[PDB]
Amino acid sequence: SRTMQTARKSTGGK
Amino acid sequence: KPPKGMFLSQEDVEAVSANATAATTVLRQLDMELVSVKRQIQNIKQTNSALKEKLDGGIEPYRLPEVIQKCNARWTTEEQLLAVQAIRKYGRDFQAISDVIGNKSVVQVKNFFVNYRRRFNIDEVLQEWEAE
Amino acid sequence: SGVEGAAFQSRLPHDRMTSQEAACFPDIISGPQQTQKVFLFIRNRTLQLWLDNPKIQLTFEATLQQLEAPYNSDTVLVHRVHSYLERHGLINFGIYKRIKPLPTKKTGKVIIIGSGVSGLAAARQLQSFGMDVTLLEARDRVGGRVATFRKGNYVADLGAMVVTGLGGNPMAVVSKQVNMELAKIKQKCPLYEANGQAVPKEKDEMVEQEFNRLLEATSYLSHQLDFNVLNNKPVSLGQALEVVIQLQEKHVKDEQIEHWKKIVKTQEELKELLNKMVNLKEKIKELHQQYKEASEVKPPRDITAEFLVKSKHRDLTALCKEYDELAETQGKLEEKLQELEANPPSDVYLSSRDRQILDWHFANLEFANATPLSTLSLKHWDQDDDFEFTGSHLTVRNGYSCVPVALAEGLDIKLNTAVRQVRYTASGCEVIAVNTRSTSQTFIYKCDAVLCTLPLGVLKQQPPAVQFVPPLPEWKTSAVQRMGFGNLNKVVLCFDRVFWDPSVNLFGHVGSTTASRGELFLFWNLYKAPILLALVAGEAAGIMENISDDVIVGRCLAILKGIFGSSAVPQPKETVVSRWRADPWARGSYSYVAAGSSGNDYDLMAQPITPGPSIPGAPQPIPRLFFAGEHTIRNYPATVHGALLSGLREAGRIADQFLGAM
Ligand SMILES: Cc1cc2nc3c(=O)[nH]c(=O)nc-3n(C[C@H](O)[C@H](O)[C@H](O)COP(=O)(O)OP(=O)(O)OC[C@H]3O[C@@H](n4cnc5c(N)ncnc54)[C@H](O)[C@@H]3O)c2cc1C
Repeated sequence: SRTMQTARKSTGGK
Repeated sequence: KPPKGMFLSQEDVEAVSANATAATTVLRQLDMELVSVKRQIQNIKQTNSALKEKLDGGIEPYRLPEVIQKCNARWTTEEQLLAVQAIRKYGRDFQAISDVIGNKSVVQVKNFFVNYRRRFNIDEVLQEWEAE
Repeated sequence: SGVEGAAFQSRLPHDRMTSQEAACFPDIISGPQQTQKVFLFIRNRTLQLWLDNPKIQLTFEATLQQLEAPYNSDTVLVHRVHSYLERHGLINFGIYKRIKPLPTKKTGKVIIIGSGVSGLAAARQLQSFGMDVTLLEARDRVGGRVATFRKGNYVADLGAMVVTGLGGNPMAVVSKQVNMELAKIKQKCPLYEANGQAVPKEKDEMVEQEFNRLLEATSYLSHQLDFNVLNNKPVSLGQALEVVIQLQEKHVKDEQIEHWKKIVKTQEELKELLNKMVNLKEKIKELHQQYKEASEVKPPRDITAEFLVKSKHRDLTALCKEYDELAETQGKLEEKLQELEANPPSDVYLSSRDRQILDWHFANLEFANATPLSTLSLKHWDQDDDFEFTGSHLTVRNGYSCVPVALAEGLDIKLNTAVRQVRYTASGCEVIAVNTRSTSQTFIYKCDAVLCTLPLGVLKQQPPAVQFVPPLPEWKTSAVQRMGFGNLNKVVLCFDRVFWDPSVNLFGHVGSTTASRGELFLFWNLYKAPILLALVAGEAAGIMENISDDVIVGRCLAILKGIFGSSAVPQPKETVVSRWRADPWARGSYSYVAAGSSGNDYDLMAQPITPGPSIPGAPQPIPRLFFAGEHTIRNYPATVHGALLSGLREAGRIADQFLGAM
């Protein structure tokens, strides 16, 4: 799942 | 509302996702039309290049020196006779008649139509102009 | 903000009562507003007291003594709140010192299948509630998908390694109880292309911004345009991204067409003017000859001959004036044609390099969700976003296995014990298991309740590794099918010396094709010893499991030599490659929200099973088969903390059934 992105965290669609 | 600069409409979505190859069909159809428009560009460029080649030198050997002279109140016989012929050729175009005589203003030309209406048969002269 | 921060750290709203609280305290929630605020303060204060010192048990006696007037007026209200929080595992969870040792007489018997974080967290709670608990584990170790590699001085995690922020995380409590060497991960992540040269700052920022714009657009497609079903099939995130990209390529072509269409319209406007000019130049030429012929009739003339000279003079100058009014209009259109030729729109939406860098960002998303983007639900892939913890992400430098090992203390765990069959009736339960080292050696365990923490990958197996008697109901098995179970792999490289930037925790490798985008795409520098860790994500993970360790490490070294230089990168001392899909006790990495599935399937996973009556006409029996694990918690799936919380939930549910509520 999305919350695990340590490197370059995505922002689009939150 | 979509993100600014991105383009997504209900119509465009349906066209791209209509079938398995609808996306590649739409993109290639626009690719062919881009080649088609560019071919037409090259065609008119070559047509215009030939037409510009015929206009070389412009109208420089055919332009006449501009001669200007002060307006006179008095009508000479010559100026009167030039006017009667100008009415025969140009009609009610008072600007044309003025440029022919050379030293009579647009207003003076208009007065000539009233002053000499009977003596120079201007009504008959204008009828001859309309008949052609 | 004191008591308000305690509610936040326990994932609760400080100023209102939850659904769970409404069930246990219906009198309060349906009552006056004043009593509710009294309840809320007692709840928040009790949590604060536990959170201030989680290394020792917080009793009702210690709670009431530290409460002030008028909140300590109602003593049975304080007792009800304390019991609620203890039962649901919001206070007194993990490893803490018990003030008065657990009662010697045990009530009820529970078998827990699996000794991962969910199993162990449930086991500790049930034991501290006074139940007889035994855990059955197929592996020779505890922890499950928390798996730490240890050889000599090298320590690296092959499973879970990142604590995803402390703000609201139950792992913050655990870190105050267990020595986890939590080290902050610096966000800075430079990307290096296939050649080995870094992506320039301007391009890197442009592609990332476009990536987030592309993601935002798929959300617009889902919610506003209702693009969720196509050809009677649920739309994936991958599908939606393709559609968005294709429509941007369409707009690039549409604006090109419109621009060159402005050129032809200007050229044809010029063509009509140039034809008009050529025809007028010929009329000017002819009328000039007619003038000069009349002019060469020398004076003295009669007045008609004089008129011919004068009228042809007027007519020629008028056409010369007309030509001049077309000659500057030619200039106006030639400069309009000059600026349009100088200002074209974009040639492409994205270049070959731009697409490759974008494929890195897609691979990064495929790592997070442990699955190719074509499997993710468009509507629901990010359903757990609102429950994200605050603060920096952290490495467990000690090795994450320190958590399950500490949770294992004082528990009856049967290692090397693979469950084969789960039997559940109105009278009780039978669990049939074998020794993994000697499969003919059979074990039977009789219990009141079974807690199943088998990974979703295991429950998916066809033919099954574990049989349920009677078979699981249709509503359960369909949820097992619909739900996604992803894959992700790690390559641990142990060196004698640091050849990389020691202040840089993360660096990326951009793949050549879309197909290989997740193949060794990201590197981690996290540990005290010289260790680099490489990820295999997306479609690559499943494929790279069929390739030997020597080849995978070879490809790792080739990438690193491109970035740092052939002489700078030595041969590794120790290497490990994880193969999680091949692992029979996991069969993948973690759950994802698949297309056709939703957050509701996680709730269905959590729902306990009630058997039929033995004798027909006997009263409705109690629930016997319970479920925990990362795949069973809607708000916190696919994580260690979610596994932890699922265990605490189920222990509270089992104790309510078998020891009575409150
Ligand atoms: C590569 C990878 C990286 C990860 N990184 C992170 C991260 O950075 N942060 C994070 O929060 N989470 C991460 N996770 C997820 C985390 O590891 C899991 O969500 C969590 O550990 C799952 O716990 P569980 O108890 O639900 O399942 P498990 O830990 O798998 O527990 C189930 C247990 O049941 C056992 N079992 C299986 N079959 C049988 C049988 N027939 N009989 C008896 N026992 C059986 C298994 O051996 C296992 O011990 C990662 C996972 C993977 C795979």
